[PDB]
Amino acid sequence: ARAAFLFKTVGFGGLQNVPINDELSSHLLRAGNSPWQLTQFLDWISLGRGLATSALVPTAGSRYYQMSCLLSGTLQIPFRPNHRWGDIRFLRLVWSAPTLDGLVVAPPQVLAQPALQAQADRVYDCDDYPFLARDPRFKHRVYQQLSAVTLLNLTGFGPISYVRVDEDMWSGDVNQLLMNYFGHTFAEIAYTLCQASANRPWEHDGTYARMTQIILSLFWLSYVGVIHQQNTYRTFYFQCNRRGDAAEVWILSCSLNHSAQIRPGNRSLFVMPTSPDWNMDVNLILSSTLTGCLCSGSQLPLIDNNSVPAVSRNIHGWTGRAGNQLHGFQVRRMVTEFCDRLRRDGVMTQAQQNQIEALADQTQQFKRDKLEAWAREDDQYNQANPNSTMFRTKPFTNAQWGRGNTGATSAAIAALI
Amino acid sequence: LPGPDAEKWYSIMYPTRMGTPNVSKICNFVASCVRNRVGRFDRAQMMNGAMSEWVDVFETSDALTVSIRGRWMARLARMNINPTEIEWALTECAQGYVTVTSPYAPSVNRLMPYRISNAERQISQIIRIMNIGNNATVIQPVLQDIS
Amino acid sequence: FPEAAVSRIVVHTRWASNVDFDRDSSVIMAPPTENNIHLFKQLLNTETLSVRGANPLMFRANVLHMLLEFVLDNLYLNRHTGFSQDHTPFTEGANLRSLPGPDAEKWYSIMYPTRMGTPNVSKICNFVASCVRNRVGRFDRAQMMNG
Amino acid sequence: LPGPDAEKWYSIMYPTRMGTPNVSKICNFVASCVRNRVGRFDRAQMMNG
Amino acid sequence: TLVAQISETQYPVDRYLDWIPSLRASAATAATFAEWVNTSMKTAFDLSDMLLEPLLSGDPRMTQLAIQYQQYNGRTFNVIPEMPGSVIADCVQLTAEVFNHEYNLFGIARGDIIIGRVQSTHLWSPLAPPPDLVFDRDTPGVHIFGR
Amino acid sequence: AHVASHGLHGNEIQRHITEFISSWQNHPIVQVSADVENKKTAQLLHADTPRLVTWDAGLCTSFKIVPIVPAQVPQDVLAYTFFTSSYAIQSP
Amino acid sequence: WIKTGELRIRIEMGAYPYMLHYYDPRQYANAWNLTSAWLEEITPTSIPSVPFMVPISSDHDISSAPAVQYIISTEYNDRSLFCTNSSSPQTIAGPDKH
Amino acid sequence: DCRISFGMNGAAPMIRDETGMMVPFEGNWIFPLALWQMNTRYFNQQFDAWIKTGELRIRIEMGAYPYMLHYYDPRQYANAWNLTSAWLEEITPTSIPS
Amino acid sequence: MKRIPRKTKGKSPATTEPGTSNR
Repeated sequence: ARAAFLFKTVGFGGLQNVPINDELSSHLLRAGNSPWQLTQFLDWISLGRGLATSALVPTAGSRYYQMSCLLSGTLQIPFRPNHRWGDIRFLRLVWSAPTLDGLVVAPPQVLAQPALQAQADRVYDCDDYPFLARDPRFKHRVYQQLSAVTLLNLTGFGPISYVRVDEDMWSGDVNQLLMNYFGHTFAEIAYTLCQASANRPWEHDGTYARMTQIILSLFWLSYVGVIHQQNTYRTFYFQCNRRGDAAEVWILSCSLNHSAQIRPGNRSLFVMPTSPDWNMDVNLILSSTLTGCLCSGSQLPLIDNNSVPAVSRNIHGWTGRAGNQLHGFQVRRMVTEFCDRLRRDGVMTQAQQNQIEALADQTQQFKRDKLEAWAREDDQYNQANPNSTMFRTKPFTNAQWGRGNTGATSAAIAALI
Repeated sequence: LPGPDAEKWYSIMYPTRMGTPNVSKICNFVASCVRNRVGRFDRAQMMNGAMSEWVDVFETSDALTVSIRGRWMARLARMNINPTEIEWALTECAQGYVTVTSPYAPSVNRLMPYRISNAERQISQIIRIMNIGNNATVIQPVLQDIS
Repeated sequence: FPEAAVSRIVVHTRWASNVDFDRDSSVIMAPPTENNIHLFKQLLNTETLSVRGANPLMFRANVLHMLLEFVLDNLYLNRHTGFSQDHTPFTEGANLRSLPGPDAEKWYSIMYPTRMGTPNVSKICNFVASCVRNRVGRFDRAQMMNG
Repeated sequence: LPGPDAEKWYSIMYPTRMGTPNVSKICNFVASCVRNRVGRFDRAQMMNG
Repeated sequence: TLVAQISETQYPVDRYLDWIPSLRASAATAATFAEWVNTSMKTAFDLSDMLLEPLLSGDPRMTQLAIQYQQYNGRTFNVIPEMPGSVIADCVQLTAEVFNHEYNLFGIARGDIIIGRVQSTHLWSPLAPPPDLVFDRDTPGVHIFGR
Repeated sequence: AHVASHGLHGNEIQRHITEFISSWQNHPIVQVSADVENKKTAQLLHADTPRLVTWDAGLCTSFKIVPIVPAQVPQDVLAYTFFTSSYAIQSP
Repeated sequence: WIKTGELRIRIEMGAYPYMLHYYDPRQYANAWNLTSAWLEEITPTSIPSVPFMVPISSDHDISSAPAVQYIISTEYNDRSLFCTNSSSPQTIAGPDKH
Repeated sequence: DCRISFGMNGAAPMIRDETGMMVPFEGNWIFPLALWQMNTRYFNQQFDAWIKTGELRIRIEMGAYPYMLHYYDPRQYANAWNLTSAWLEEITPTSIPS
Repeated sequence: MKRIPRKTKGKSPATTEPGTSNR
């Protein structure tokens, strides 16, 4: 039952200002002036042919990161001690009104004076800005994004997701209600749930909070290979079209007479892709968004300080002293872990595995060449115009392309049953 | 309920509504019930407009009938498909001469019951084969009309 | 407030007034979807070449005059009319002031936002939910009285 | 009471019913009375129907 | 108080609407302006006789009334009444001060506009544009023009 | 009315079962139940298809309580009263 | 040049009356007609209300479609906007005001 | 494998690349004539608007083709859209005009 | 309420888009 609302803005990638300029920020306001609407963070494609590119927004992760920046700067305006919302500008941007309804061009009087020297890795507590503190509805409406962002800002890697398993959640007709989700794709199930979170505040142990947790659970357990067509969780299991492909498509399917034995108790952990290729994996990135919403209303276990960079330690609602640790993983590698299990349980033939792996390899290469090249395009620009430096995608290091701890977390997840 | 005099049914849908005015076997009952369990109990988080996509409510009814419709629900829900699947199906059938695309927006309460097990289709087609029963009349058309 | 996709504020002196004498110096504006050019060309815009369209150099001149009428038309004393003790759950025990004439209760809905409960999940309700119950109706009264 | 407009008499049978809407000698009285003593006070244990 | 805001007078007053374009009223122009400021007040107070008429007989762009007479020896006596406050005057200014913020509510938009093609599918309001679609004098590669 | 077929909501007639449309030519094709009376330029769905989806807005009960032997007895309380209004007592 | 070319002009005005034209976001819309007529009717004396073409906010997912505009403001001016989709839970697309 | 995914809530619509990348209706594309022919209606409907007033430029691969000339007076405005609009619109999976 | 009859017997601003021209 969450009570502390704080978020962490993004840090500079070695730049001397938030990694975003005018050209970029302006182009982000897709669905309107509100930086809080969903379609500002995720696009909606009828999937399966995926991978959306843009001149300014190369990948889906590119957008997700960019929004994180836009909010990181702008938000520092009303969060100052004087809590003024439109007296100073940030890159020629200014808030529309107290309730932070929308963003717009700074008034001449404002453009006349210097901009706000926004800093990096800041941690703020909503309850400090009056207007947010007085209206729980408003606060809730916004936090959805704020948390979703900090879940991408705690570490220099990808978007953190939350995996939990507890038979006690299935209490009530919760079971019935899920079956209505059979047949839908993960993407669909997530997008809708995320969109509908801001409608109104909900209870931390309500049919919503629970289902969203169960879905996440189901997805991941399947993604890794623990659950499958012949080892279902109460007959539920996400089936992937063709694992490894450029754009994966998972569908919540049903399978009878192969229910697995789940151990009584409550278990949970945090996961996060570490390989740059997450910027091009819509599901992984949605799964986090969803997790974000979960946080907007429920207080999850703290993330162990030792798993995150200095700057983001001891953040009241998120990171704490001794808590659960983060589990990273390379996308490619996990693919095999996935296969191995399926094959071993007799659902996949050795031959099939070989095909999938071969594809997964082909994909990784493709996705990398791109990311790596766009990266240069950026450095090339930054040198060209040092007064408006930026990043169209969260910075990544060659090291990030390794296996580092995949097997480890693979087992860890499997150990939730 | 729908129609006129919706408030006419309240009296029957919620026993607890009538107070405990007199001393009667009926009231002795009402007096025995708990106040808090009546009306809407829990609702969906997702909604179109200001209306919820689904809701749970307390009201006169019978466990048996409810339980039945419960399974009927399930059964249908399991038969769900999503347009994206249709795209693959129709497209594959075409042997690659055309390509179908079925656009759609995000929704979870879009019921499209069409998926079944081969087993079921086999059982069904055995029934078809038995129907012929050596009566040319039954086949005559299929063959012709196809040619 | 209006239940609709888009709603805006508009200037309209004494749109809800009920007076004894009519200063007749109203400043009435129309919704932004229609043309209001007429409010800014009442003055020096005499020898114009176009019906529609005002003269920019006469703007301030016109605007000032307008503000003048905005004041003149509002030079009144606020008359004290009676009230009614209300027992609607949401404004329980408050003393709502009743306007004169028929259907005084028709205006309550507009005079006191807090009266409408928080029935549904709408931007309107999110507001009402935000307001405080206790500040509505009669707040303080004179000690002296006739009758 | 029996007949039509039984609620017409309530106003006269129970002073306390009218609230304390205004500032009048009448209300000063009503204000003075206790709420709980009105209507049925005690009844027989035996009953027909 | 008003006239001094459309012409060049040495009367000390806070100017809140100087951002609204206006020429420098000539006596003739100022006069006609006055006539409205005149009639509007009369019809507001139900006056049918004189009031200011006499002041509108030549350059009403005044500062203050005063009267005097001279003696044969050249000495003169000047009487300049100490003008007190003015509710009407202040109110006009008060509302004018508010206009400087709530200007939109009155059907007026502040600033400039930019004519130029912008084809896109985004949904931002043209009344609240995104920063990189607007440019100003102190922007690179701009060209400013004159008569 | 149309876009409803894509999920986008009212910002086609339910009679429609199949809405097809080609990209290289202007000639859409829609199927309707053969039991309809207006095959106006519509194609048909002959299959003897079963009605799976059905709705009930009423009460979900199949047992009803009935009176076998009526009766009317005197009561101390006759109705609920509010100011000048008075509502009658309705039992379950 | 303005219509199909690459000329963009900022007219310095100070203050000006405005008029709104709402349109359905999911359908083509080209404001040239209005902005033409505006320019056409400017005079050494007159200057009609500036016309703006704004999208109708919506409380639900909608398809998108091209929209050609020619006139935008240079600073916030939508202050008269009271509330969008007031009777719904939230605004999904278009200007969202609470 | 080219297909089109409609836009939503303001987002832009996008057509699929040949490598499986999905781009917006702008930039420099390459279409083999046949590809357009097999989708004339759908394409003309989806792209024409962006070609005319937008920022989309397509190179249709033909190899060889018959041509026809239209001369004009240089001192007077001349817009060739009406001419090319007809061309595009009259393309068929069986024919193309000069 | 709606009603689906049985088929059996029971127990009883320019808006002219640039590509819409028909050819």
